[PDB]
Amino acid sequence: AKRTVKMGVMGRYGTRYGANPRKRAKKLEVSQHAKHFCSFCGKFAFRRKAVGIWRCDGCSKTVAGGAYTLSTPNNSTVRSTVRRLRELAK
Amino acid sequence: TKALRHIDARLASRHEKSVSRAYGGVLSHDQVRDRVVRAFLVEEQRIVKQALKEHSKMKLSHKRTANKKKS
Amino acid sequence: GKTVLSCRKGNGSVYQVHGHKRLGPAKLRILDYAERHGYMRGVVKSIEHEAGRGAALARVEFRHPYKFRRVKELMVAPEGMFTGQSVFCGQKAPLAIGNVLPLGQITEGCIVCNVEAKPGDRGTLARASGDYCIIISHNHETGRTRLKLPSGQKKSVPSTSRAMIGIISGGGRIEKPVLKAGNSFYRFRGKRNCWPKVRGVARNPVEHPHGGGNHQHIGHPSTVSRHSPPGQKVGLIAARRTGRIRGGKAVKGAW
RNA sequence: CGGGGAAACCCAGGUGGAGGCCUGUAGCGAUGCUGACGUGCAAAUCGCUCGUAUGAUUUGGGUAUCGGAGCGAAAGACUCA
RNA sequence: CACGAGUUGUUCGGAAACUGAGCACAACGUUAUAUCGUUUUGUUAGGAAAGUGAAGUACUGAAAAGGGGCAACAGAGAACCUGGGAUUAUAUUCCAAAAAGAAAUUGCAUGUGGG
RNA sequence: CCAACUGCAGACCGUACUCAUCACCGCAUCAGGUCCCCAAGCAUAGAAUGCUCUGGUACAUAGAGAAAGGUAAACUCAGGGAAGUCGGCAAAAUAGAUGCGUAAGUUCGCAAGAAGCAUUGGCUCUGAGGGCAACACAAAUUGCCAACUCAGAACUGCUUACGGCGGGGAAUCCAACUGUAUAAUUAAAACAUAGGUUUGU
RNA sequence: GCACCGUCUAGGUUCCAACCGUG
RNA sequence: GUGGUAAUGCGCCAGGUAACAAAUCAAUCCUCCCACGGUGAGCUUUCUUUUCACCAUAAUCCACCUUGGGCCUUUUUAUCGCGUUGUUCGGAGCGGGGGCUCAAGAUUGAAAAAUGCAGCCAUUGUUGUGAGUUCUGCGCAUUAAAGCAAAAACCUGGGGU
Ligand SMILES: [Mg+2]
Ligand SMILES: [Mg+2]
Ligand SMILES: [Mg+2]
Ligand SMILES: [Mg+2]
Ligand SMILES: [Mg+2]
Ligand SMILES: [Mg+2]
Ligand SMILES: [Mg+2]
Ligand SMILES: [Mg+2]
Ligand SMILES: [Mg+2]
Ligand SMILES: [Mg+2]
Ligand SMILES: [Mg+2]
Ligand SMILES: [Mg+2]
Ligand SMILES: [Mg+2]
Ligand SMILES: [Mg+2]
Ligand SMILES: [Mg+2]
Ligand SMILES: [Mg+2]
Ligand SMILES: [Mg+2]
Ligand SMILES: [Mg+2]
Ligand SMILES: [Mg+2]
Ligand SMILES: [Mg+2]
Ligand SMILES: [Mg+2]
Ligand SMILES: [Mg+2]
Ligand SMILES: [Mg+2]
Ligand SMILES: [Mg+2]
Ligand SMILES: [Mg+2]
Ligand SMILES: [Mg+2]
Ligand SMILES: [Mg+2]
Ligand SMILES: [Mg+2]
Ligand SMILES: [Mg+2]
Ligand SMILES: [Mg+2]
Ligand code: NA
Ligand code: NA
Ligand code: NA
Ligand SMILES: [Zn+2]
Repeated sequence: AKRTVKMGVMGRYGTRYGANPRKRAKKLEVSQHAKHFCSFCGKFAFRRKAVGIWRCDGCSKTVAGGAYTLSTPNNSTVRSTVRRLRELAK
Repeated sequence: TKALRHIDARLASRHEKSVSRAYGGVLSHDQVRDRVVRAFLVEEQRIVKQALKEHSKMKLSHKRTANKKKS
Repeated sequence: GKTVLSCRKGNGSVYQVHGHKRLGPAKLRILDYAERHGYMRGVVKSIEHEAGRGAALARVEFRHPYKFRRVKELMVAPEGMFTGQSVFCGQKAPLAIGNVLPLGQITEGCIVCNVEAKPGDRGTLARASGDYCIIISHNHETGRTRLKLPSGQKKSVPSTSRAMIGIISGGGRIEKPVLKAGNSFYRFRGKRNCWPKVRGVARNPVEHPHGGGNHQHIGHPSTVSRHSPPGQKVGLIAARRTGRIRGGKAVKGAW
């Protein structure tokens, strides 16, 4: 059975700290504890150790970035921009 | 390799802490294999490019410079 | 009266940095002959976290230019760096995330981090997590590059200054509410002795300008002059305006 | 893992053991009796009752900051009655 | 209160011999005044702080950036165990050749085998 | 040159006793204060609380003994039940476990042990919950053995009977919450807090 | 004005040589 | 220096040990209880094949079954199989057949009965089951905007001597 109607992980806080702060923190908490996709391996294997550090469960890879998710939206834009500018250079 | 403390490690025989293979007691067998393969393949790949470059420079030696000559 | 807390903190004493668990300072490598004329290739060996800092650090291994040995560097890592990656530093280096180039070789519109204001200072601008600079334009007659800083100000630097390509890792750190006093306690445990904070109106007149009275209030304007002596300069120091900001929000700092 | 649904998802039974969570020892404190004592056992103690008790927790040794100075989750608190 | 006695270690704790939060001799600077400041973010000082193996009987003279030292009897480190009919009182410290006995470990020398 | 065997040698300081209702600090052999290790049996959820073998102790000035009035980590009280008092202060009171059952409000987590109803002893029985040994499908059976919990039945009894262990409900004011805090008359509505905003750079 | 201090180079091109280039 | 297809067995520079957290589940030594047996003592009007005590084995060495990890080689797996109390593993090699290693136990001996204990120159001399215990193993996923000291000393290799 479901055990909760919409509190999820934040059920550990009981009735403390207010509804909107709890709802805002829950979104980042779920992402921080999820398994993310490793493009080197081809499987869902990246876990966060400390803020900004992501380690693969099977292969020995460690990656930097994000603090609550593996990749931030600004970084993808930066990647495409860098690749296109380098394509112009070469 | 065994797990030995300070005096026991000092007083044990050498092969208690190593194996006869290269890098024995430092690297595992898969790491050793990968190093051997990588060394051979990279050296060969470098040789090919050096040869190609030298062959091109020798190609433009008795070519138009020594073929379409002018003095 | 007695000494005010903001002045007391300048003696050092129990308010210095908690540094025992930190690794060394984070810097680029030294601007030597190899970097001025060719390039150097290093390998990323590990990605780690240190207490007090939001960004991740990278240990990078190079070969020594003059001796038979290995040299380990500790840098602030950009987003996307991974263990086993090759890193190129020097004059002729390709445009890729993590490489280090002179500013005069990076095309306009590119996003950079770890920028040195003066050549050879090994990186001083755009280092906090998630931050970066934008390259605006070059000037070949005077050899100077224009940059847009994280604060929104513009700065001109010599075109021989170096910068890493990318964005500092660990971004988005401040968007999660803290919710608990204990979380703040653990956050400042790794930095220094500055929390919790007692309001000045809650103190007594002997130790703060705002203290005293039969109600909790400041009985005088809290905007103070730039020329006030220490112990008098508390409140809103040399403020150009106060109150809620409406419309465009201006760039802070000096002109 | 069972049942329902065209789908999106919904209902139910277990497993697991989170929390500046609850009751309660040791520990750390000190609400009420305006109790005892008030030439005291004691220049602040005793009894019962009571707060907290996985945390912004308690504690040994070492080390660092003082006299118009130090230190203070701020009472003009504390710096060998 | 008086008189007379009692504490035994190659291995137990410390030191010899680690590094920590830290301290501050030298050096340099400052002060009418050193009884002041700096001195671990790899590290003193406008700063010439290295005294050695090896080769060839002490001698002699190539390499090795970043002076000397202190700070933990709960961190690191550390080769020994039981039996005793062995005290008035000490004992993993004492016990005598059947050492009640059985070990481990460091230095330097013999010889036996191998280099 | 390399074990291993053998011979000789193995320096320095500490070591008694104490660690506390008499060996330390508090003017004292002062009901105060003072870090670490070992930790038995039965009841029971148990480092709660009560009693006990090993080890320890009978030391804290005593004897005789119905005044009034006191102190208590001491009890009862017909009928009434807060009329007492500034004020239910103090005392009484509730109570473990198991089944059923549970309102307004709500940040959906709670409120909640909400409130409330019922059972519980002793004795003699019954059922359920296991282990390992001996292409063909009821070894779907033979033997041996442990450890305790839960459920159901008959008979039989109460003087309601150790310890230990929440009283409950309806509302107003203040502060969001856990926390801190006038050592020796003030623990709060004060301070802190997460959250919000402004300033310098 | 003329001497002298006054010199060597990877590469790119067209045997030398020359023009570029600048360690 | 030398064996095995292999995992791996035998005679200046670079890494490693020192060196580091939670819970869960198993836990060894040791403690407690029970069953069976031997020795001493207690009670006995009666009853009690009874009640109580004891039944011990240090370091250091020799030789070489169980559990839990990592791996090799052969047969090549798939919607599917393997496994935990528990939040998972597999063509980057699952399962089966044979092996190689590491950790922790066990079992032989030596030491060692010549000792210790208890009745009295003689007797005795113990083997099984539950429960509790943090060593240890579950290898290095506790909150975390918290991510968990350092060095001496020592070990192995790469190079040349
Ligand atoms: Mg500092
Ligand atoms: Mg005040
Ligand atoms: Mg004033
Ligand atoms: Mg106010
Ligand atoms: Mg609590
Ligand atoms: Mg409690
Ligand atoms: Mg006041
Ligand atoms: Mg005397
Ligand atoms: Mg230091
Ligand atoms: Mg020094
Ligand atoms: Mg020392
Ligand atoms: Mg020690
Ligand atoms: Mg010793
Ligand atoms: Mg004695
Ligand atoms: Mg003694
Ligand atoms: Mg004691
Ligand atoms: Mg006393
Ligand atoms: Mg005294
Ligand atoms: Mg007790
Ligand atoms: Mg009534
Ligand atoms: Mg009345
Ligand atoms: Mg009246
Ligand atoms: Mg009362
Ligand atoms: Mg009830
Ligand atoms: Mg409050
Ligand atoms: Mg409170
Ligand atoms: Mg007070
Ligand atoms: Mg009070
Ligand atoms: Mg307030
Ligand atoms: Mg554990
Ligand atoms: Na009183
Ligand atoms: Na008890
Ligand atoms: Na009455
Ligand atoms: Zn991966």
